Amino acid sequence: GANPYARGPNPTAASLEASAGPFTVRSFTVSRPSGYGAGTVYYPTNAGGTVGAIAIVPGYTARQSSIKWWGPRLASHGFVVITIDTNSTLDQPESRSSQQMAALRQVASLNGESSSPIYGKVDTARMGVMGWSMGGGGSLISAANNPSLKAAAPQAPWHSSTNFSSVTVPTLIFACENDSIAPVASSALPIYDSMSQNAKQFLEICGGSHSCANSGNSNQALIGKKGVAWMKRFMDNDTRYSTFACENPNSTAVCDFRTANCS
Repeated sequence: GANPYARGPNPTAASLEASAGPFTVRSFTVSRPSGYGAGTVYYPTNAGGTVGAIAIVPGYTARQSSIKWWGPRLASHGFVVITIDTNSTLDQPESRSSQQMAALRQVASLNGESSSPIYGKVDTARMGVMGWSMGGGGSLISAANNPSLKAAAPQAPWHSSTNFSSVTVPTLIFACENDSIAPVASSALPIYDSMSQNAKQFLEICGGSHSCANSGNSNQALIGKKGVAWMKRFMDNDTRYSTFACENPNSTAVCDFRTANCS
């Protein structure tokens, strides 16, 4: 019958393009980070049920600031979101993936800690991974190693290998057309093309620098719609979001769009 994981009102373009979803958001600093440098947890105060958890990792040299805007944007649509700082700003993708999974583990721990603001708010069986550049490569390694993850949505990803043919997790890749750090043609697009077994999507922002999906970007309506739609469709099995998740947004800001096995 009814999808037990469906949360919130039926979506519209307007509701997904808005700065905030329907739920009220609060946040806290993780008091004793377990396996990573630091974290901020964003959560809805008024979802009508337990929600999935998403862990988000920055790029090389970067901090939570670069990725922070996802915390409220996703949590306001019914997710617990942890943004991390890595143990070192100079950690590489494999380390970033371990730390991302350690952050998801700690959100699972906090869900069982009666003093935590997220006590009983998380469905620890439903998790997703996001991140920028080496933190995006780390997200893809997390998905490859942990195929029970329900969705991945890295941005301007990079890894030392572009072969993610093992990934069976639904994966949306955000890319930035004018990326000079991890050029689309040598990084994000090969990574996308490698993935044969999954629902997948490629969305490249016109004229975007390497930071085109970071906090402060000028395309939050489109990028936030797609990220929330992908996570709703695949972490919540919420087919109300199937068309938003799978469609070509046919948008001025989109300079490359691909998708496969999307429903």
